[PDB]
Amino acid sequence: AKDVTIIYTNDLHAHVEPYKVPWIADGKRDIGGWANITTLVKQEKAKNKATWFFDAGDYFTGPYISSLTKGKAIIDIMNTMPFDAVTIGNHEFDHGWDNTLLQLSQAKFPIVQGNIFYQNSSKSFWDKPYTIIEKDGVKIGVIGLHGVFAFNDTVSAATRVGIEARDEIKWLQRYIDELKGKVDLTVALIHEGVPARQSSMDVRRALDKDIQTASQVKGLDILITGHAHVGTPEPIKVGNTLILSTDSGGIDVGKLVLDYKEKPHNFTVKNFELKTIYADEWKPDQQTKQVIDGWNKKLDEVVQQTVAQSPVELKRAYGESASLGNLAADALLAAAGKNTQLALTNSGGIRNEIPAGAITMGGVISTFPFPNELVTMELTGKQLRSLMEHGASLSNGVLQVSKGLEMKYDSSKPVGQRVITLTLNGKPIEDATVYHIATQSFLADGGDGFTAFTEGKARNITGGYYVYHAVVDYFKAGNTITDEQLNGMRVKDIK
Ligand SMILES: Nc1ccn([C@@H]2O[C@H](CO)[C@@H](O)[C@H]2O)c(=O)n1
Ligand SMILES: [Cl-]
Ligand SMILES: [Fe+3]
Ligand SMILES: [Mn+2]
Repeated sequence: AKDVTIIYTNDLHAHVEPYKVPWIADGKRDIGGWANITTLVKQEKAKNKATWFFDAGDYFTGPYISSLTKGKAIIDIMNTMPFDAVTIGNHEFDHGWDNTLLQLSQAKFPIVQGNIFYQNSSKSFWDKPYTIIEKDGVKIGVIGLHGVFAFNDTVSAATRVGIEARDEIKWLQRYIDELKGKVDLTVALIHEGVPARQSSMDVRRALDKDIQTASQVKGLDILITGHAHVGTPEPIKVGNTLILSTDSGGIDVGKLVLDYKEKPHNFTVKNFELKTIYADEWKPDQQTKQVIDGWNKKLDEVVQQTVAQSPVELKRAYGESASLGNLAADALLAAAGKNTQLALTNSGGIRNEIPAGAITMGGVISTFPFPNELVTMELTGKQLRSLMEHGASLSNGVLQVSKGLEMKYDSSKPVGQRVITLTLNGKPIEDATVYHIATQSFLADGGDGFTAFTEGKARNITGGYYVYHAVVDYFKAGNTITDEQLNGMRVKDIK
């Protein structure tokens, strides 16, 4: 018998330094930090030779250190961490697939990705579908895959032109088959399912896709999943497969210890822990911290600039309005100008709280990190209601809306029949009426399954002018945070 230890993360989302989470110790205790995670993994690797560290994608995008470097800083920091293999998540595409190739080429650790291809081609996007990593005489085959639904749902259209993910189940079984007689254990790092709830609290999230995947293939030992940000405090067992995940952002790190007795694909679980990382319990790895610090110094000049103030922490919600959604929608509306009647933006695009006090450029970027450009268009009331119904389905959260738009839905009704009321400036939205709206390019191209945006007429896109520019400009124009932004339930579940 040999201890075989697998440590894993997913959806780290550029949370390179320790930070507060409103629902952990009431936002009063720092969690995570990648230098802390480095210390954890280094200590485990020092204790047992047969120890692997894996990540299931979405290390890009969150705190400004990612967006402002197009993920370059993130690869540099990860190069100081002892990863044995990672896969590619949707967020690694956020600055375009050419940037994906460029940045990830700089990784000093293996990256596996076996089901993204050039459209109308058999050519693979990445060059390595799986790899074998041997430690202390034990060989682990590691496969990387992205779910097709998740890829189409969450990769911005503008960043995936000419590439696509293909049937993840077909490829998973193929790679399991190719590895079967070559390895002791087969692990898949799969980025798939429903996107994470983005909330300061609020919409049920689970790992149903991953259970389905495990039930559909034969011979997979371990399935480490990312995308949903739903941790597995105990492994989910499906046949002989164990499904593992974390709560994202380095809030916790999973550790699985197996008893392996030299019979390939046969093992028992010795111990499992999904451990919450409290910064005050860890010594940060000095090399990782040094690389983070160097990047912060480079970016400081730009990010430190004060752009606004708030009397209270600004929050987000996935199933209803919250202050950051109200603000962003009002900012898009202001930027579009007086011919525009309303603005809509997505809850999943709002990635962090903004603290009370002086608001800085860095804070705004961390909350609104995406290169999603301002778009104006004309939609009918029927098209608007369709978008509202898609929001109310909660598959991708509700749309956040500008002042004057009010929507009430009831989540206990069937999907597609949940909207109860929908008014603009007190008047019901009407099917045939044309409305002048503002949004951004992720939604305009049908992101998050909001298909009706693609039917908009009289479309105008402002190149290079992103949500965070709109927010900064809202304050530059002399607007402030209002009480109705802080407290207005413009979108509400009345269940
Ligand atoms: N360019 C982009 C790319 C992604 N997203 C948001 O990120 C969510 C997935 O984490 C997606 O569900 C979506 O809400 C975004 O707002 N803009
Ligand atoms: Cl999927
Ligand atoms: Fe994802
Ligand atoms: Mn993610």
